[PDB]
Parts: sequence; C-alpha cells; structure tokens
Amino acid sequence: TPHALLLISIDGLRADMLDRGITPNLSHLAREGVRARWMAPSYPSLAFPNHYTLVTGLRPDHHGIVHNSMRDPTLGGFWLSKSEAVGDARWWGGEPVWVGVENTGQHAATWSWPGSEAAIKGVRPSQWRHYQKGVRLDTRVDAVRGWLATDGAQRNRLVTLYFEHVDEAGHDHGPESRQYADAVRAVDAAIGRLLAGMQRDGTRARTNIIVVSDHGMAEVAPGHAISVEDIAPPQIATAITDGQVIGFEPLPGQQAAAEASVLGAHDHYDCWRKAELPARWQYGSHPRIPSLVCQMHEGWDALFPDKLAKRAQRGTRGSHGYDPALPSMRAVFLAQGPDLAQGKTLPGFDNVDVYALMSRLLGIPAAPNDGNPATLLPALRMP
Ligand SMILES: [Zn+2]
Ligand SMILES: [Zn+2]
Repeated sequence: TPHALLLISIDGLRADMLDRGITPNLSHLAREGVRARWMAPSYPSLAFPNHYTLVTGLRPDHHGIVHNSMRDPTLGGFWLSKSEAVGDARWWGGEPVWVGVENTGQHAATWSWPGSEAAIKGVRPSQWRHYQKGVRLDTRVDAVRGWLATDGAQRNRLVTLYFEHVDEAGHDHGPESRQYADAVRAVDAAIGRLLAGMQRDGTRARTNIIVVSDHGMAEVAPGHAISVEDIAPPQIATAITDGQVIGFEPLPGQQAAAEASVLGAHDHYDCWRKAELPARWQYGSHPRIPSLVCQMHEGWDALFPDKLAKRAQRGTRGSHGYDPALPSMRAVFLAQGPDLAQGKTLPGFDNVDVYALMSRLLGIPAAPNDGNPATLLPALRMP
C-alpha cells in the first residue's frame, strides 16, 4: 500500500519555539526528518485564510477566505462560530487536498481543518467532524490513531489534525508567557502519545508526517488596545472586522470623506486602499476585502467599542494578524516519514509551497496554485 499523510497544525506555534527545550517530541521529529528554519504565513496572518492556503496552495486573495470574518453581498456574513457559513461551500475557492484525494478514489479523514465541514467542489472527506471547542487531547488523538489504522479500500490516505491550545494561550498571556510554553509542552506531549500509539498500532512507519503552524505570535503589552472607532467614526465608515486587520467600508455618501482621516500612517497603525496595499502582501484584489484596510502595528490591537470595555484590564497579552514578514509572525514547518528525508534542514520559505509537496505525497495532481513545486523537493528522499 502507498504511504499515508498525517498533516498536523499547531495553531500559533511560532518558528523559534522549536528551539527552547519545550518540544521534546517535535524536536525528535526534526532529528528524524526535515525542519524548515521558518515558514512565512500569507496575508492576513489569521487562522482560516492560512489553514486554507496550506491545503490549496493559493493565497487568501485567490481562494476567497480573506479573513476569519467577512461579508459578501451574495453569501452574507462569515465568522468562525457561524456554522452555516463555514460549512457552506460557496465561500471556499480552489480545491483543497482532501477533495483531490477523494476524487482519485482514495480517502480523507479530517479531525478539524478549516473547510472540512463544507462540500467544496461537491465533495466532503470520507471521515469528518463539526468543530467544537474543549474537545479533550486524548479524544482527538485516538480517533486520528484509529483513522490511520483502518485497513483495506477504506484506508485513509490523508489524516488531518488541529490543535487550538497554543494560539489560545498566546492570546490571553502572550508568547513569552509561562502559559504559552506550558501549552506548547501540552500539545507536544499529546503529539508524543499519538506517535507512540501509531508505533504500537504499526502505522508509524507506514505514515508520512507534516507539522505546520498557520502563523507565529507577538507580545501585546497591557493597555495596547484602542478602539476601531479611534481610526474611523461610525457616520463615516463601518469597521467590518477588528483585531489587527481592520477593514472599513465607507457609508454610501462618505466615499471621499473616509479617505481623509484614515489613509496613510498613524502612531500604531497604517491604512491603505485595498488596491494599493503593500505589493509584497499579495492581497487587495478579491472583492470581499473591504475597501480600506488598516494594519495594526505589531503589539497593538484595535477592538469594537463594546469589545474594548470588557478587555482584560492589566495583563500582558498576545496577537498575530500582523505583517506576515515580521519574524514574530513566522510559522513552523517540519516533516518526517518513509518518503521524507532524514536529518535535513530547509531555508525559510513561503507557505504557498506546502501544497505541491502534499499533492506529491497524496498521489493527486496539483490543481493550479500560487506556489512553486521546486522549493520543497529537497524535503524528499527521492528526486
Ligand atoms: Zn491561528
Ligand atoms: Zn489566534
């Protein structure tokens, strides 16, 4: 039988957290296999746009998942907890790896992965779940274990897994916190038990592993939250999203009015017309992107006024969603298996390239994507 692919995301694991003695199992995974120095997220450096980049090889700007939170005249609103929008296929552009795996008559098993609850291009994974917070570490790890072990023509060629606990630890206390490091150990620990259980099940040697994060993490010092209204007053323009990438739409007759006040630079943020965003971000053309886009500077948030008053008064926190070239925003990429190289290190690379690699490990044709196949050929054992 051909070798299965286990794709693991650790949400918000930053590229340098592999080097702090707090990741015994993942460090050993890199000893055994391949570790990129870092992997750069796409713009914007949030969960849904990047997870869905990884699995399609497309920039957010082309796949259409352009924020965690979006509107679309035709399809309506979109946010992470809006289950009828997340599980609605018209939002999700291109073809993610599980669709491609299914269409060759092999099988995909998704614990969680953004897009995996929708029938994208008419196709849903062979195994899947609705997303629920609080699901126990052991719970998700034993179904993944099961889903690799299953045999015959109901064998799973792709198993995906997702961990939200680091990102969540990095929001409430920041990336240098005791909590963050502890959450990193807790997930690393759970990856240990997975790998160990795979061995006892005799699936370890049969299975190729890729471990990624969707972005890094930046420290937000206490009191560094302003209001999105400190950027643009309501009667001018509406804040479409808050956090760090703050979209604005002009009120029907303030189109010009809005441009003065918002555009250009300010103490803790900058704003551009969407078609003039920094060219290096490759973002601005998808229709769904609101008309002005403000990027908060590293370590500052802009929040909805009602979200401003509930904010943790005191407390060092964290965010991401910042300039995806920033070193704080760098993600992880490691990989190990029978079909991957041993001992090796790769340079820093763009997260659009992961797809071509995965498409080769899943015996599927790579759909047209924004990445370059050459970047990750050196991860392989073969040519
Ligand atoms: Zn994330
Ligand atoms: Zn997050």
